[PDB]
Amino acid sequence: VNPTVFFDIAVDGEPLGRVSFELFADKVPKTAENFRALSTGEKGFGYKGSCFHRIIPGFMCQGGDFTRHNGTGGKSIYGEKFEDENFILKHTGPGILSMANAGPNTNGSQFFICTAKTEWLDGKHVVFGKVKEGMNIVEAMERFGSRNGKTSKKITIADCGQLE
Amino acid sequence: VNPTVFFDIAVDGEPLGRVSFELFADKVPKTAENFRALSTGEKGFGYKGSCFHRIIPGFMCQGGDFTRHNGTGGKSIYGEKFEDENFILKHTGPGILSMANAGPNTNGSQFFICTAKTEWLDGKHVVFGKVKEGMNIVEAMERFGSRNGKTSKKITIADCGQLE
Amino acid sequence: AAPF
Amino acid sequence: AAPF
Repeated sequence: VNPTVFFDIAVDGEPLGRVSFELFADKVPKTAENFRALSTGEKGFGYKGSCFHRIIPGFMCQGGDFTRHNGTGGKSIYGEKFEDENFILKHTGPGILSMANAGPNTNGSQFFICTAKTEWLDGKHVVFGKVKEGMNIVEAMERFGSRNGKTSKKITIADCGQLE
Repeated sequence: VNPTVFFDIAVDGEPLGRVSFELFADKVPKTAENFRALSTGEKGFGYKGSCFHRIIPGFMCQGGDFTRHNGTGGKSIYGEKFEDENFILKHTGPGILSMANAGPNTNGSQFFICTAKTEWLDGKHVVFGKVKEGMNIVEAMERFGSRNGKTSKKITIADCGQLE
Repeated sequence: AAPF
Repeated sequence: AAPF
């Protein structure tokens, strides 16, 4: 019933590990379909070969800008941006997958994986999934980031797709 | 030349200790004066008897609402709320005394003291001072806050004034 | 309200 | 840009 997608992560081309995500399509369906479809690449464009452009140790890893590769772009499968579906789920801990945005109703394709409890984000970013397998791969990724987000090595989504 | 003001802190009436601040009047003269004037009580209203209402350990201690005491009040010495003077100074570390607000140019009386380096706030809050002595008191205060900021005990500015 |  |  709820889709599961994976990401095979790479640090400058060396394979690092697989993170897999359960998308809560039963509560945030339109948000979950957009991450699912961008992971499969079935609509022609997507995450494969994009990188995490902003990694802040102890906060979150952000990625998903496949058009401009630096947080200023990305687009959804419904157009460039769409509404905040709802705020049922909250940022309760590491592994929560939440939507990045540029204020309300500006969701595109950028997402962030929390590596800590970030309750201040509640009510401001739609949560739509959580890490299933691979959280120590997300944790190891932190080491390649910095206080301001700049990463030291290129961290890419080498491959991604749907598992179930 | 740069004013030095102080706060004697008390946890539910039990005196903890004194913190003293250097206010960078040479770079932010209008913001520094607001805080000095409110520390002495010379205009008839100010900080003595007010509390720190939001303490988030490893982030900051926030206080200065002496009208509504919950974080929805405060008033400056110029008539409720003034403009962001400038952003010369950055939130470089523990110790930074900075201005809380509700967006640009809403400075009243609420301030926060950083217990961490909070570079994400630069350009959004005016920095105007630093703990000159008593930084371990500011750390001891963190013991009574939470992830969301609620304190467990009543933390008050028992007395305040100007030293130099 | 801020800092966030 | 967000989360902040």
